[PDB]
Amino acid sequence: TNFTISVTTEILPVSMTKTSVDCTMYICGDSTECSNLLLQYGSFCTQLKRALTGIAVEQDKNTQEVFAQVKQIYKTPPIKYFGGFNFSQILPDPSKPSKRSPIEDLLFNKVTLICAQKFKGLTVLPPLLTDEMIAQYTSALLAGTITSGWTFGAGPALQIPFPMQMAYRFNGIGVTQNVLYENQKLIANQFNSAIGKIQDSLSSTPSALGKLQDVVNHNAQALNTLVKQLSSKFGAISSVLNDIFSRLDKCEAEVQIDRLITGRLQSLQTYVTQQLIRAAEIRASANLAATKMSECVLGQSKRVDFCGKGYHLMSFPQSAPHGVVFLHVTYVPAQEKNFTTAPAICHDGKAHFPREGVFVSNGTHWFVTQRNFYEPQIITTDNTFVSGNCDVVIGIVNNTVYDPLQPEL
Amino acid sequence: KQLSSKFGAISSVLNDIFSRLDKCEAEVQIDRLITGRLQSLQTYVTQQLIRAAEIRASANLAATKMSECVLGQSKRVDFCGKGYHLMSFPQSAPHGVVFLHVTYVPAQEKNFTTAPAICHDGKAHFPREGVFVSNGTHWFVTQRNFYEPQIITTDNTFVSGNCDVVIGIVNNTVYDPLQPEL
Amino acid sequence: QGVNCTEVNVFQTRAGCLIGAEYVNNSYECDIPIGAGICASYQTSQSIIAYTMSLGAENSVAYSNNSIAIP
Ligand SMILES: *[C@@H]1O[C@H](CO)[C@@H](O[C@@H]2O[C@H](CO)[C@@H](O)[C@H](O)[C@H]2NC(C)=O)[C@H](O)[C@H]1NC(C)=O
Ligand SMILES: *[C@@H]1O[C@H](CO)[C@@H](O[C@@H]2O[C@H](CO)[C@@H](O)[C@H](O)[C@H]2NC(C)=O)[C@H](O)[C@H]1NC(C)=O
Ligand SMILES: *[C@@H]1O[C@H](CO)[C@@H](O[C@@H]2O[C@H](CO)[C@@H](O)[C@H](O)[C@H]2NC(C)=O)[C@H](O)[C@H]1NC(C)=O
Ligand SMILES: *[C@@H]1O[C@H](CO)[C@@H](O[C@@H]2O[C@H](CO)[C@@H](O)[C@H](O)[C@H]2NC(C)=O)[C@H](O)[C@H]1NC(C)=O
Ligand SMILES: *[C@@H]1O[C@H](CO)[C@@H](O[C@@H]2O[C@H](CO)[C@@H](O)[C@H](O)[C@H]2NC(C)=O)[C@H](O)[C@H]1NC(C)=O
Ligand SMILES: *[C@@H]1O[C@H](CO)[C@@H](O[C@@H]2O[C@H](CO)[C@@H](O)[C@H](O)[C@H]2NC(C)=O)[C@H](O)[C@H]1NC(C)=O
Ligand SMILES: *[C@@H]1O[C@H](CO)[C@@H](O)[C@H](O)[C@H]1NC(C)=O
Ligand SMILES: *[C@@H]1O[C@H](CO)[C@@H](O)[C@H](O)[C@H]1NC(C)=O
Ligand SMILES: *[C@@H]1O[C@H](CO)[C@@H](O)[C@H](O)[C@H]1NC(C)=O
Ligand SMILES: *[C@@H]1O[C@H](CO)[C@@H](O)[C@H](O)[C@H]1NC(C)=O
Ligand SMILES: *[C@@H]1O[C@H](CO)[C@@H](O)[C@H](O)[C@H]1NC(C)=O
Repeated sequence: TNFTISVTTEILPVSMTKTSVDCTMYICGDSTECSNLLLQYGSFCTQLKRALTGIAVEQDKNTQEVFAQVKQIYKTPPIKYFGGFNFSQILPDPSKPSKRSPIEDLLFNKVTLICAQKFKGLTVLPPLLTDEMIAQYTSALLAGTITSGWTFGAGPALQIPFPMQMAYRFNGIGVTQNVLYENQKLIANQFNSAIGKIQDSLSSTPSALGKLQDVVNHNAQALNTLVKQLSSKFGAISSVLNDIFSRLDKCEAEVQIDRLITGRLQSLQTYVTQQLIRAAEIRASANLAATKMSECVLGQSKRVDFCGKGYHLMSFPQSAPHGVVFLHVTYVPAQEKNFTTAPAICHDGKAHFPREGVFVSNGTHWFVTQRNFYEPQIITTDNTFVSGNCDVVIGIVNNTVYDPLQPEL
Repeated sequence: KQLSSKFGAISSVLNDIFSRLDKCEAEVQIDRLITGRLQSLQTYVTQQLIRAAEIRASANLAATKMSECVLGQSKRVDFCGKGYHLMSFPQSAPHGVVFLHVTYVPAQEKNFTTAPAICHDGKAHFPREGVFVSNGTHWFVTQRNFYEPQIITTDNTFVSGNCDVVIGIVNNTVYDPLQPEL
Repeated sequence: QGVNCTEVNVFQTRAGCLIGAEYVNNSYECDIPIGAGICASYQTSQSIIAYTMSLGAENSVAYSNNSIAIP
């Protein structure tokens, strides 16, 4: 008989840090002889550089696929009256120095030496798309899904009022427009309460943004492990080539250099393999996030537990550091009530199966109600179709029907 | 080309090491070649496994796309192509598949004036399918995807409640098909 | 990459600094990526130019609470 509108937040990683690893500087810097031996050792450096270049290209393509999905950039109107809705939390604020929303301003503040790694041949390439471009894409997506609904996802954008779009979504999930057009203020208040509650939950609990923090911590731990593995001795007399060059002559240091490379290149290959596995996992997560964006942001999906738990209505995308944040607005009914039901009734020798819903009774009279909402309506011939007789239907009950042509006579 | 590398040995071919060096002292050279040739083989197998996993994921996605766009009609947005997809043509490709998605893209937009509901005499008439639009003089019932002007009747509108809580109501009349009979 | 031109048609970006390419204020659909919202392209005489990315075609939607558009 009632409902509770709640907002569910889903965090999905999109991309990671693009790292380019030097060969000569990481293995043995300022050493011409070590570079000579290294080249003889083979062409591992070209393969590793190609692998990291392909990883960076894959991450770049993933970012462009997940975020850059609309051909045109839309702009919100200056004055906002979306049927009395508090959309200022998700809309960009011109008062802030950045174009990110205050929800996004809380989002980037919950996600966290580089010179030592930069010196030893480990460089982090900056992402191709800046945060401003991602924020502009998010604002364009929000403007498209608010001021035009889901029509902009398929083709050109068609303007439509927000209550009219909400009624379209209710008709998509099977709820009539009577519930929206009779309880619009209650729905707006419930949405505002859910937005405030999820904002307070995001502010109070920092453990919600865990996957992006886990990815960042894993990358930092891998870099620190690589540095400490550079610090390893690898069974030689010393862990630095300068000491071996100063102590040993080159012919006697040939074996020590060979023992260093056999193991330093192995650590490089292990790091490349771990980065490839992490990139494959990030690619799967980014494909899932792009599918979720295209099937919840650009339209309404009837699939259960894909666009959030419950009857999904719409999702608001949010920009996140190295990821995306979805605000799934779902329809959760409440305030249940027991009733007495029958599968079919027959008035005079012929069954009258309902077109939509089932027949329910409060104890004395039978009425026609919908599947999700309790709207008592009189039984007529408009919502019931006749087929056969009530001789093979199990659980039949005798009742009368109302004919609109009867008062005419 | 990695087979052509010396890999820390004096030669890149085992025949030269066999001819020049006797077997006992060439044990070290053969072991140094193997430690590195087996590692290159393991790296090649690992790269092939990663590529095969990526190809397997792509093939699973392609099979799902075939089963949900060719064998049936999917209501999922931007899965069977951009726009309102109808039916797709599978095609043969070298080491791959080609999908010819046929989509429905509307065009030639036209502005109109719309209302959430219309009540005739104290009772609201919400439409079943389509919405009320007006060109300036009269209101008509057209569907969402196409502009099909139809007169408002009681067949496509259901009566529920009164027009006292509906925001943006407008006063208009309706056509009753039983009225010309009387 | 990561090296300023001070330590080394000169333009600097977040990734570093580049030479041989001029800067164009107008933003088009770029082809060759550079980094941090910058691109490079070969346009008109003919020379390599650098410019920021176009986010997309500008299209402002007029929102009203009593109007709709149907194709
Ligand atoms: C919808 O909610 C927003 C909250 O983000 C409202 O903005 C605040 O409104 C109150 C009262 O109107 C002011 O005291 C605050 O200063 C506003 N916030 C800021 C940051 O300026 C917005 O007014 C609401 N919309 C309505 C009530 O129509
Ligand atoms: C359906 O639920 C809503 C919210 O859960 C109820 O609205 C509340 O009504 C009480 C009673 O006056 C108020 O004190 C609250 O402030 C309301 N909350 C909101 C968010 O509007 C509503 O009354 C319920 N309807 C029925 C028939 O039980
Ligand atoms: C079930 O609901 C119906 C509809 O509200 C009830 O019928 C009404 O009952 C009241 C109280 O006796 C009468 O004043 C109305 O005239 C009745 N309306 C109709 C259309 O018959 C019915 O009483 C309810 N039954 C139970 C057991 O609660
Ligand atoms: C609904 O009404 C019909 C007809 O009045 C009932 O059918 C009768 O059931 C009795 C009980 O066995 C038989 O003796 C009659 O011969 C039946 N008549 C006909 C015409 O079939 C039926 O039982 C009623 N159902 C309920 C649930 O009350
Ligand atoms: C709005 O549309 C209606 C129906 O298409 C137009 O009404 C028609 O007007 C022509 C012009 O005189 C008449 O010949 C038709 O008989 C009318 N049809 C009906 C059903 O009334 C109306 O003129 C249009 N208004 C505007 C401003 O374009
Ligand atoms: C549709 O017509 C009804 C009936 O004339 C209008 O209701 C009147 O509204 C005025 C202004 O509030 C009141 O002073 C009258 O007492 C109302 N009469 C009745 C019978 O309710 C209604 O306002 C009209 N709606 C529109 C949108 O024009
Ligand atoms: C309906 O009655 C059953 C008892 O048979 C009870 O267990 C159930 O909780 C009732 N439903 C509601 C919504 O209270
Ligand atoms: C429900 O099941 C019980 C137990 O078998 C049975 O006695 C009763 O007649 C059934 N009711 C209907 C309407 O079929
Ligand atoms: C409808 O009018 C608005 C101005 O209110 C305009 O921005 C829009 O382009 C118009 N659409 C059509 C299809 O004429
Ligand atoms: C649309 O919004 C404007 C601005 O608040 C308001 O004046 C107008 O009455 C609204 N129209 C309807 C039909 O609600
Ligand atoms: C290079 O140095 C100048 C002078 O301080 C500075 O303005 C500029 O940002 C630097 N560029 C880079 C890429 O560090």
